[PDB]
Amino acid sequence: LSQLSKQYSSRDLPSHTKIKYRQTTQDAPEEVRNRDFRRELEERERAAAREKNRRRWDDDVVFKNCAKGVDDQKKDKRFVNDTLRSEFHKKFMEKYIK
Amino acid sequence: TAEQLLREAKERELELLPPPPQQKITDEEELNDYKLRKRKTFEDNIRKNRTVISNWIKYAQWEESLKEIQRARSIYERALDVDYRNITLWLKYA
Amino acid sequence: AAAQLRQYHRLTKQIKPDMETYERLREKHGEEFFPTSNSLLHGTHVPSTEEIDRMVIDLEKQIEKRDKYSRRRPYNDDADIDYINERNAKFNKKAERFYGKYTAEIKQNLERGTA
Amino acid sequence: RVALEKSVSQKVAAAMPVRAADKLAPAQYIRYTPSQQGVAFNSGAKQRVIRMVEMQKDPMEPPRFKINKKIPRGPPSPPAPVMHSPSRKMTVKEQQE
Amino acid sequence: PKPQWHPPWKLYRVISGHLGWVRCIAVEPGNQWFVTGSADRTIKIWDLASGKLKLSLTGHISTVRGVIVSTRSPYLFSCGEDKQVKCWDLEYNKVIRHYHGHLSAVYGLDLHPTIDVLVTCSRDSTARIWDVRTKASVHTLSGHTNAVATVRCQAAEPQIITGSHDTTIRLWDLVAGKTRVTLTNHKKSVRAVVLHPRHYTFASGSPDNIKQWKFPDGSFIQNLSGHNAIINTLTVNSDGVLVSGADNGTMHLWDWRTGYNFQRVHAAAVQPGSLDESGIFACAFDQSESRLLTAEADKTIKVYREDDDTATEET
Repeated sequence: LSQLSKQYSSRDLPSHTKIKYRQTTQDAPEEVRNRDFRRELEERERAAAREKNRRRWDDDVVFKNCAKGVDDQKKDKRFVNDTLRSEFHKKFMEKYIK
Repeated sequence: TAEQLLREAKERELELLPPPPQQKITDEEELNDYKLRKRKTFEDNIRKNRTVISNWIKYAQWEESLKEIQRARSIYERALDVDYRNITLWLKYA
Repeated sequence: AAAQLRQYHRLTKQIKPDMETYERLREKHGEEFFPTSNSLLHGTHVPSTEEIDRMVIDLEKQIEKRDKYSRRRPYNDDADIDYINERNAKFNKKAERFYGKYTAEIKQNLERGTA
Repeated sequence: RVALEKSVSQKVAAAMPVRAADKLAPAQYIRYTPSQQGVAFNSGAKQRVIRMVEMQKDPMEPPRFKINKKIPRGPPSPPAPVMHSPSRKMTVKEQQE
Repeated sequence: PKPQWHPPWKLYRVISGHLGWVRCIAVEPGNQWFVTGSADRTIKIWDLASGKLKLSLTGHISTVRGVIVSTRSPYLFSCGEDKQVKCWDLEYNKVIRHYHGHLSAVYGLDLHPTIDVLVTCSRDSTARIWDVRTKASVHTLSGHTNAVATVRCQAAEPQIITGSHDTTIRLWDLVAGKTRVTLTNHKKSVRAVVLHPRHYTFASGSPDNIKQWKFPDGSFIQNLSGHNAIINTLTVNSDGVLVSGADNGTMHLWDWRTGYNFQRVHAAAVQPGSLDESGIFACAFDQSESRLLTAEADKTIKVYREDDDTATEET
């Protein structure tokens, strides 16, 4: 080439001129080569997976108990692939449309 | 039937202009100038799309027709140089 | 399927394989369309370099303008055979259309309607 | 690191107008045959060496030769063989499918 | 003869919750944290140590198509459908620098093991080599008729390669500011590339067939066949097995030194009701190969472990 160098622009100013080598406190390549991480992860998942634990007014009504004992019917934590309604867009559309 | 027939007559009258083929191959080099304008239109058509097959084939037919050997071998050599795969086109140039 | 044999007769073909099939049937129809030749006299032109596939000289003198015209005849024959695709097969019926694209959309629409 | 140091030094140096350095010190004394001419008689002594130094620096005016033209691509690339096992066609059923 | 007793590979854990299909996956060198690029336009970070997550990264204009973890610096190289490939500094909880020069979306990225450089597979067909830490670039890699699907490089002899949609796997020699060779072995576009721990032969794959080539000099290795589907990814592990992910959802484990694969894995990872044809877009082997991170278009990352059984059948 030996050409096409004329004028500069922004965002091209000198930046991050000094890189950062891996410190011995974060990640050491030799310590990773000698690492026990197989058994360390087996023991970590072994502990985490090891412990997980945690009256005339009423008679005058023409109706009776209707909705009772129904709670878990709506899953508290559920990840649905369908983005149309699921849990999220059900309350999202319920709050944004009324 | 009057709607479809009316669309047939209006569609038949919807053609835009007839050809004006006058002064065909006259005034000596003027025909070569017309061939330069036609080759320029083919160069612009092949210039619009670098992946164009059709336009290259028409440039090859009109080339081999009016360009004799040299410029025709330049059309087949340029299109062949711009085509690696799709060897069927290389069989057309062959 | 069938590998090879010695015979000439009618067949069907004209199927989806297209390129490979039309080239195989075109080369078979071209080879069967052109019988043998004077190569016995070229059998006098034969000498010692014939066999030994890998070639020492692949060019030599070719033949002459004779083989040039005889080479140009099957080119015009393949041009006339390539000029045969379909016929006009037109008429005045049903509704109108616009140029080619509406006729192609009518053929594809007829292909989609019948299933 | 040497190739990336030279290329990164030229490209990173040109992309960063730090004005490089003053000039250079290539006194560049050149002793060589003038294209091995062997012309009539002798145009010099031995190989006819010449003194070769650097060039004067750039003035305050950036423009020297302005091109900014357009010639994108234009070379082709050498085609290779297919180098693939030819498969079987689709016949009537798989192609018509 | 199918030697070396290929062990059976089974599931480990299931993960979900992402807002979009997972395009890319990466893991920390010390197995401390994980990350995945996703279709939701936000860079995903999931710490899998306990089965947990890591962090939610934002600021990508489009879906991230690739990511990398730098060994020297805590900067994760970012690549996405927005054509902006930006290495991110995580030390400040914010990015490192944004690379430039990509004319179209970046289909891939890579980091050189020794020198500091940024490799990219750019849908313009341009594979970007960049001198990086300086904010510099390096060289532009061209010659692929179609877009570059994959990118790979090494500190060994100029092994560089870019998987191209043009059906010819590209080989670049970068050292000279140059290329290496054109690989015509693949009959179709190669969407898969892998580097085996044997380091002798570069691995690649395509929907038509998988192409393994023994390098440096232009030599080849073997043609891996028997899995017919669109090949999403190929990953070679240290045990001698290479899992092949597909867009149809069929992950075929690979016995390699035996000449043929170690398993044909057909399983349904399908999330709730939206399924369609979505398969596993990418996968990653762990450091100890005790689990396999599974990134699928259903936004479900499922690690894979084994039950430690004898088995070892043949065919």
